[PDB]
Amino acid sequence: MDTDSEEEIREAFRVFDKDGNGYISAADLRHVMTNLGEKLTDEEVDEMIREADIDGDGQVNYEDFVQMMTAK
Repeated sequence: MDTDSEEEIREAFRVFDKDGNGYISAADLRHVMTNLGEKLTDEEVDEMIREADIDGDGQVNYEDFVQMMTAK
C-alpha cells in the first residue's frame, strides 16, 4: 500500500486530446473519470466535474487535473 502511480494519467489525458493543446471536453472527462477508480454513479461524477471544471462544466485544465492526481 503506497500510491498507484499517478503518471499513467498524465499521458492518458494527453493522448486522448489530438486537436487541442492540453485540454479535453466534458465527454473525455466523464470517460477518464468513470474509467479509472472503480465504477462510479452518474450522480457522484456530476459533482466531481462541478469542481474539476472551474466551478461548473466546460473545458478542464490538463495541469489542474494532474495537480489533484498528485495529492488528493
